[PDB]
Amino acid sequence: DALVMDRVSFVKLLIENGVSMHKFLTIPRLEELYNTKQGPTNPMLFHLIRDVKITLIDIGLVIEYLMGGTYRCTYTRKRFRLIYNSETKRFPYPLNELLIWACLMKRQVMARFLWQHGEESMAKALVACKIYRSMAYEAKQSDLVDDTSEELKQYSNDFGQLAVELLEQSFRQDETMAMKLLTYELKNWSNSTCLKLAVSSRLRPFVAHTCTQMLLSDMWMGRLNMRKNSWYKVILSILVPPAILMLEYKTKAEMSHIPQS
Amino acid sequence: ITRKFYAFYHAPIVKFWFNTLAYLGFLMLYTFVVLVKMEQLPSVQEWIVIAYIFTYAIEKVREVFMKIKVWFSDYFNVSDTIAIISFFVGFGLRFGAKWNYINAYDNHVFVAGRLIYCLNIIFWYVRLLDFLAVNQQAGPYVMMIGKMVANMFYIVVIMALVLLSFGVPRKAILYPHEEPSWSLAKDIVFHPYWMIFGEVYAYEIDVCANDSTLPTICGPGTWLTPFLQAVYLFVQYIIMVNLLIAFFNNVYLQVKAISNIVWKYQRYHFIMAYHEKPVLPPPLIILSHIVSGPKLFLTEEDQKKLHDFEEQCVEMY
Amino acid sequence: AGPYVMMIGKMVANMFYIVVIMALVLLSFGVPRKAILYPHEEPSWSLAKDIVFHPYWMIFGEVYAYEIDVCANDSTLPTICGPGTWLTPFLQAVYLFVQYIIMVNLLIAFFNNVYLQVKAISNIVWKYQRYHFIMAYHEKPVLPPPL
Ligand SMILES: CC(C)CCC[C@@H](C)[C@H]1CC[C@H]2[C@@H]3CC=C4C[C@@H](OC(=O)CCC(=O)O)CC[C@]4(C)[C@H]3CC[C@]12C
Ligand SMILES: CC(C)CCC[C@@H](C)[C@H]1CC[C@H]2[C@@H]3CC=C4C[C@@H](OC(=O)CCC(=O)O)CC[C@]4(C)[C@H]3CC[C@]12C
Ligand SMILES: CC(C)CCC[C@@H](C)[C@H]1CC[C@H]2[C@@H]3CC=C4C[C@@H](OC(=O)CCC(=O)O)CC[C@]4(C)[C@H]3CC[C@]12C
Ligand SMILES: CC(C)CCC[C@@H](C)[C@H]1CC[C@H]2[C@@H]3CC=C4C[C@@H](OC(=O)CCC(=O)O)CC[C@]4(C)[C@H]3CC[C@]12C
Ligand SMILES: CC(C)CCC[C@@H](C)[C@H]1CC[C@H]2[C@@H]3CC=C4C[C@@H](OC(=O)CCC(=O)O)CC[C@]4(C)[C@H]3CC[C@]12C
Repeated sequence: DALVMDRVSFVKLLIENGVSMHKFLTIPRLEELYNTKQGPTNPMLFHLIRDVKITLIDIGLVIEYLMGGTYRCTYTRKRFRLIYNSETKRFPYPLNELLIWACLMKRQVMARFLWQHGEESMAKALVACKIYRSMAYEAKQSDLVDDTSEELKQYSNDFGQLAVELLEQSFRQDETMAMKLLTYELKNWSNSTCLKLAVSSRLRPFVAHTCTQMLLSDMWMGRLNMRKNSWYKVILSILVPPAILMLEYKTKAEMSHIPQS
Repeated sequence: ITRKFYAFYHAPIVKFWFNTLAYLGFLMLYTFVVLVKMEQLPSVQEWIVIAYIFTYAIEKVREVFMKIKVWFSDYFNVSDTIAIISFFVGFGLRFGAKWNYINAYDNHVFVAGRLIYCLNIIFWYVRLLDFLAVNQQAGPYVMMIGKMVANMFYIVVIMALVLLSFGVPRKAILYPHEEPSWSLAKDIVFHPYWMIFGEVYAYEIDVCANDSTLPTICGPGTWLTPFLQAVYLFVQYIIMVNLLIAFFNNVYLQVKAISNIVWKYQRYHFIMAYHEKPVLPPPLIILSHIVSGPKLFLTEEDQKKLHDFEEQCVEMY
Repeated sequence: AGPYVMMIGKMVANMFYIVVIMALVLLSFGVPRKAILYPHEEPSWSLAKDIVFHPYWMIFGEVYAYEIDVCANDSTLPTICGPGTWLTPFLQAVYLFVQYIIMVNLLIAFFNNVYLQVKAISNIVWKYQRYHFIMAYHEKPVLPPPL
């Protein structure tokens, strides 16, 4: 009831005492909690379901629509369509499901509460930024009264600032590890790199941070080692192929954070 | 040792510099082609040019097919379609043409082929700014020029109204006996346009006076044009081109801060193209299309050592 | 006058990539202007001189007013009236617009907004090199090098 009625500070108390989100969320707890009009709802969510009462497969068609490209949401895969259509009806990561729920239903304080305690939080900030931003773009076009694109933008810019602040946090503690956070496969969010997930939404303060502009400067070098290598020795070694063999390079301890082919 | 060739050639620096060295070879050959006398049969240099633009177009089709309206968003891809399409319109009229052979090599089809062949180098020199825009310092200026051309447009419109409102009564006073021709447009825009840029046409002012060129134009009324040119040069050169310096001057810092971030963002899409380009430049790409992700690899140990680094950074946040 | 001499080099080293863009605009007008106007050429090193030469002085005031509209009356160079030479007033119009209204006017904005930080840096670089200047004159003998 506290989730449907948007009581954030009762979700705080009520999981702080004794309720695990594991074994709370079953599949009919999402169908319910998604198709209830007993709280503040998102009126344009049904406009996105018009691409097709509400089933989770019709939800992940919305999520695959909002996060474009080859984004495969977990609900539309074969294993979920076999557990669906009738212990196994729980979710392995429940707060990844309620972060998407609280972003689609346009309830922000619930979303910034469900964000801040789960695993892989900087990826949830960017997923939430992309979902909000593309709902804003799919609300500027087709609405007349309280279009709320002015409201959904500044909800994507409140998560897209969290992502930046977390990456500025993790950059200052270790740099070779923070550059690993940018490109590791997420495996919950459709095997998307965190940095690609922040380029799909055009999140310029993330891609222009010194963590991503340092990783791009380490992908530009490739295997070579331009910290000590001559700049002109690249052009010389292009023109003179026996000058390739003796310039400089990098070892696998230095190529660890660089995503190789 | 043979992993040092595979390691060297697949770096994006080496794909980049290998591509721009062959691009500067393309421009040097293409302006030797263009500047020197064209003949009926193409020279050695010209087939290298057509080989570059043909196989370059093949690589652009491969880069579009591996979504079209995404590719038209960059301003150096709209210029690539116009460069490649108008090159072969120029090469169609150059090569597939009637000779009408003489000591005079000018036939009406060959000449237009050579002029669509001369005006086309401009697109490739503009394409050099896509290369000059990849380093830390010259990137924001190239990303800044377009962001300020798109921003001064309504000072340039006011300068064009001042340009017309001097161009029309200056001809109309000086040249009363005209017949309708399209040289009226050329001469009302033409002569007051170069007065912004230094040429005051000093002897053409005071057309009635001695020490003057154009002495045949001494009709009644021509004593007005030094006053019209005086007010025109005052307004244009002292108000308009001096409100444009103030405009760039006060817009510069916000457009540098914006354009620096737009460069830092588009550096991602620039580097991820060079993880996909084959290791040959487009004249040497006759091999790597007859022949034919970037994921990060962590062990099970370091995925856990990374996974409790992220939790520590969030809790410290 | 110390900081200005220490400042000129610190801003020549700093405007280099606006001058490179001005040199690309300079070439991309210099080559089709010759190529349109002079179709019958043989390979010589006077091609380089004449593609850089005439569009270089247009930044500095000389518009070459009579050489524009080579077909027209009241014109020097009246022998160059081949087909296609009606294009060069449009190329010179776009070249002078871009060069003189965008590039040399983005250079005034560049010096204008860089001036105060380069004056603050260059003043300190002068005050530091004044030490190495005075300690040379505690070592020079008392005679001008002819004496
Ligand atoms: C991106 C990082 C790894 C640094 C490498 C960037 C290069 C791709 C840029 C920086 C310098 C640029 C060069 C700077 C100067 C020139 C000269 C330019 O022609 C002129 O300046 C002629 C001047 C004249 O003749 O008046 C042709 C492009 C070129 C080679 C540019 C090609 C692209 C370059 C090499
Ligand atoms: C003989 C004459 C015609 C030669 C004149 C050359 C111009 C036609 C070239 C010189 C500089 C070029 C510009 C250089 C940089 C850009 C930036 C480019 O935009 C960007 O890359 C990002 C800016 C944005 O996102 O708006 C748009 C094209 C533009 C204006 C180019 C348009 C064509 C320009 C004006
Ligand atoms: C829209 C604002 C900026 C003012 C209108 C623009 C006018 C200042 C000028 C610009 C060019 C002028 C035109 C310049 C050239 C001609 C061609 C000429 O008409 C013809 O050649 C038709 C006779 C023929 O072709 O035999 C004389 C008038 C006309 C249309 C002028 C009419 C007024 C125009 C459109
Ligand atoms: C060729 C004929 C037409 C005369 C042209 C004069 C130039 C060749 C002279 C005039 C001013 C001179 C400059 C005057 C001052 C300096 C500052 C000097 O740097 C410093 O003294 C310290 C600056 C720093 O520390 O970076 C570097 C040389 C430079 C640019 C000089 C380079 C040569 C310049 C441009
Ligand atoms: C690097 C970017 C900026 C573009 C490349 C610069 C090209 C625009 C221009 C600059 C000078 C031009 C050269 C100017 C002079 C000549 C001399 C001339 O060649 C010769 O003299 C050989 C004939 C002989 O010597 O008998 C004609 C082509 C060439 C190389 C031109 C080829 C194209 C060049 C290199």
